[PDB]
Amino acid sequence: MSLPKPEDVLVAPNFGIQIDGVMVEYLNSVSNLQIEQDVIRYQQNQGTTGRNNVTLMPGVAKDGSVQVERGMSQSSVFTQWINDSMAGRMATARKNATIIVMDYEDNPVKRWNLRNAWCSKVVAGTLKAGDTNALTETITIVFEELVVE
Amino acid sequence: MSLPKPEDVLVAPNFGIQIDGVMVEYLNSVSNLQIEQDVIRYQQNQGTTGRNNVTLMPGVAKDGSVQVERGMSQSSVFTQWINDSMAGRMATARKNATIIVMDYEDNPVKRWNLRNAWCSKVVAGTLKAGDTNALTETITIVFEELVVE
Amino acid sequence: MSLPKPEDVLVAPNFGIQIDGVMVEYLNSVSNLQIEQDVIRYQQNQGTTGRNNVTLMPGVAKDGSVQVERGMSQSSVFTQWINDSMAGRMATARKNATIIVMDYEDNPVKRWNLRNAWCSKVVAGTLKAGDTNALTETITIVFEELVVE
Amino acid sequence: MSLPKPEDVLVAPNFGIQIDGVMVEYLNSVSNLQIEQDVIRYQQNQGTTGRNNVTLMPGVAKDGSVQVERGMSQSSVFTQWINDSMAGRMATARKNATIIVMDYEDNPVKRWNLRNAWCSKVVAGTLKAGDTNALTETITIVFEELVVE
Amino acid sequence: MPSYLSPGVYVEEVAGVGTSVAAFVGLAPTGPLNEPTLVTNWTQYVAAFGDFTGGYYLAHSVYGFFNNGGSAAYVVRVGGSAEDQAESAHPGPAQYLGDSSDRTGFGGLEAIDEISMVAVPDLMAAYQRGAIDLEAVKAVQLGLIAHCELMGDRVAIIDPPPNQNARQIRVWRQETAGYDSKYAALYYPWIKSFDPATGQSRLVPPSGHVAGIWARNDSERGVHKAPANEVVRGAVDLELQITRGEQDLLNPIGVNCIRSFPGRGIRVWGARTLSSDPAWRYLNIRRYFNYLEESILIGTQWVVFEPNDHNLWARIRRNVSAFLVNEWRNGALFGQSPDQAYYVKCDEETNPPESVDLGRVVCEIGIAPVK
Repeated sequence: MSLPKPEDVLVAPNFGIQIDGVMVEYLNSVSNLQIEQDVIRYQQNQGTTGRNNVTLMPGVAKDGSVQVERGMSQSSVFTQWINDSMAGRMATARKNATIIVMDYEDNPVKRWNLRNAWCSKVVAGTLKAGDTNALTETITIVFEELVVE
Repeated sequence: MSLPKPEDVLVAPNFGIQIDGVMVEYLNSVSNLQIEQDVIRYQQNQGTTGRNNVTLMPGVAKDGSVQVERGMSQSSVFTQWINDSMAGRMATARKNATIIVMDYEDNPVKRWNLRNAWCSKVVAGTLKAGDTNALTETITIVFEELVVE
Repeated sequence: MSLPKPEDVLVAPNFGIQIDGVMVEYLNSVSNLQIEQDVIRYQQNQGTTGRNNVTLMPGVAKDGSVQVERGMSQSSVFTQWINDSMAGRMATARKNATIIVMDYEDNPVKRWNLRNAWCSKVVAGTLKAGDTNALTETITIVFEELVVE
Repeated sequence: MSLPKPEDVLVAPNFGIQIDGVMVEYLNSVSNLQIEQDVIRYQQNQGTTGRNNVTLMPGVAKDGSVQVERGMSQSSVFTQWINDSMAGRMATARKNATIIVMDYEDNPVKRWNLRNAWCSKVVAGTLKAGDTNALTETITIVFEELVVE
Repeated sequence: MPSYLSPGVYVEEVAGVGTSVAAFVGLAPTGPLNEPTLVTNWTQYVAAFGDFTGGYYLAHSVYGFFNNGGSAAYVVRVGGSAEDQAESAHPGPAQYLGDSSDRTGFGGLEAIDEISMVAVPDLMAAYQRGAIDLEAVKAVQLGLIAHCELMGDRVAIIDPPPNQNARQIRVWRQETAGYDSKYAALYYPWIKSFDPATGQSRLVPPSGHVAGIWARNDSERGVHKAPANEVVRGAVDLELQITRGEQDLLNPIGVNCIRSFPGRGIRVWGARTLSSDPAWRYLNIRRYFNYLEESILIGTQWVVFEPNDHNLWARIRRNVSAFLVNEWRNGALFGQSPDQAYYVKCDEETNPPESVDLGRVVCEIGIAPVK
């Protein structure tokens, strides 16, 4: 990043996690939303129009981020995470999504996911004879209460 | 623009802003709307049809314009703008969207966005290994109470 | 040069580079390309054929120039340039394509190749036993943003 | 010209332009093209084959003419024309493509090229050492809205 | 047939801003030296001339190009205000060249190009004070018209006498000072306006803003359209309303009127040339021709003809037609096709074998008339 001209590229997205999500394919659905509000009023006892107040500022939204593990293997890392929550333990954890530069030693952007994050879904891919380009991917859905840069 | 035949081209859209949105990819969802009204009546005690009055003129609509920054970099310009609003300060600002001619010194069209404009969203792109043509774009959503040419 | 009639002939391509390559046979696909755009517009409320705005003026296209080195040798010059690129160590170079004609002292044409000049591909020739007419050539493909006459 | 039977031969292409180019070898792809459109319509409530309206009359197509200059030389004429275009300085030209018969004095055919005449591409030939049959040619590609016989 | 050959025919002695630029002759409160006619905007004009303190008409007619459509205009100063002779028909609003000195006056503008109209706001400024006899006025208006006829590409704005009834203008027009020329036009009623330096009213001639209208008109539509219905922006009122029984007598003799219309405001209505020649009766037609001439003459500007040759004829024919076909494609010309809409000829019959010095003879047809 010697010039203002480059932008971060999909070089090496990776994750800080205590659960061994060691190798991944991709990360998606990541966003930051502040909810707005809208009120319309009539003006102060005179011949002018009403006003629109859109400078009102309600709280911050929460969501979840899709995580795709390349595929099934013999190591049931995500399966146990979901089992602990189904069993009733508040088995949540902090996570860190990292964006990395062309020269990988440079790691400028990180997003902190709240300690209350947890897994609600595990989804299998389709298994069909002869598909060839279908390679048993797994989709993990994690709820993120709060995301901070 | 020596002739009536040319039209403005996508030569150099740029922006007046105190927040350092120095380099951009694009601007979209820009429109000007006056709301209409529709009433139907029966005619004046005679054998003629009713009338439709569509010359009624309610107030002017407000909206937001999508802004796309080429991509993530180490300079967190937009992130802080959204942080200030989430924190509760009415951190709004005036903006100017400029349309430029083939010979760039000629800058004939400008749109003024009200001082109450603010950022409600920051959205990340998808990060997937090997995508290549996916280059970590960021989408910024700004609410514009009033737009004037 | 000595007469008003003569057309330059293939005396020699010659190159400036910060990398010490020594001998080549050729340079292919060098061009200066401006993009065209157009519209059809109806006439001035007269039923006359409209106008074709074919002089709208877009930006300039970018491409790459292919070169062939006389042949494989023990030299590692083209290999290391591509290795820095693949390794993520930005190492672009400034190039100068000079078509020296007749008098090697006289070099009337020199073309600027922006420093972002960057080697992307190295291609080997065919190795066939008994094909006693062939030598092994190397193909180096270099991408560039801007070429100036 | 002297007889009713003879067909014009390739004596010489000749050109009018406001730019002082001097010698060329050829002119390619010159055409006059009207667009066709059609419909199928059923007969006059009689079970007879309908009619093909193939004489509906659309507007006229637009294209460009390619020329080849005898060769590279120290002249900057084609380079500067394209530089004004790329720089955004409208600089179109009026052209006249002339066919001269066995009699160089006799110039029976002259074609108008609307002042739109705008150079879009400049292409270099191949530079290969030892290819002692080749000279370096230049290709100039000029776009035009209208050609009149 | 107006020249279709050259800026000059017998001798080739010869070896932009647009139609909105005009020139005005009169006195300044202060002003620069009077000879170097300058062209500028209100903003700089007032800084050099003065804020109406001299009581001169230029101070007000200048607004014609600033409180109405315009850009810049040329001003000939003549002389300035007395502290705290110029009223003669010889100096100032006169052909006051100075024996090839280009001194203030119609003569001082001979060396200046890019002027479409010339006005003389102070000619009648001293009509009463300077005893400007009728001829003293007539002689100047004749000098102005002659100037315009000689330059060939600009027209004269002629003022009516200061205060008289309809009968009296029918009189000077037909009996004492008719001018009969394709290069001039006159409007009749005087316009009431104010003067902020001291108060609510002053009377001014139907110039200034009246000319501001031409600049406005040319921006709205091609010069072909006449400003036969346009608002005299900046006007307050008129001295007299001229009724239909009077319009019936004045329009046939070339006198243009301005009227207060019941629901439309103060507008220019008449649009005739102060000429006896039927061909040039309409102002917009006379203007269309000056418009085409300025642009075509600048465009095909080659100096010192090399060899009389068909190759030049071909370049010329092609360029003139390319220029004119757009007038046809656009709404300016009449006809179903270029074939009828216009005509260009330049060949050995306009440029015969004698080939003496300048050739370049191009014959052209507009709609009906031929150049």
